[PDB]
Amino acid sequence: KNIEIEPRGSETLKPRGVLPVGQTSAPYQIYDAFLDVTRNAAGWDTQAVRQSL
Amino acid sequence: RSLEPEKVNTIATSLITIFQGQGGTINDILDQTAQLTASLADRDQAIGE
Repeated sequence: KNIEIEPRGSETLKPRGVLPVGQTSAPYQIYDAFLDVTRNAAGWDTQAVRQSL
Repeated sequence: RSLEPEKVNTIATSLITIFQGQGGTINDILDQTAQLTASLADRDQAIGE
């Protein structure tokens, strides 16, 4: 993991300054992605899906 | 997130129910509405007047 900074604005961030929570984002985890795919696909009625297609 | 099983299953079953063996019905709808709308549009000037 690593932090990426995109600078914006004309004001200068003083030392010991804090970026607000609204200007920061958290990653979408790979294990979260795998969990989503597997849990969603486990509930699929694949016979109905194939028949509908 | 769009692959939620409930919505997928409901949409699939509903599509099966709606469109099973309805090809002839939809063909008849298309033919009849084509003929009716063409006949109506042939009187475009009359409708405007």
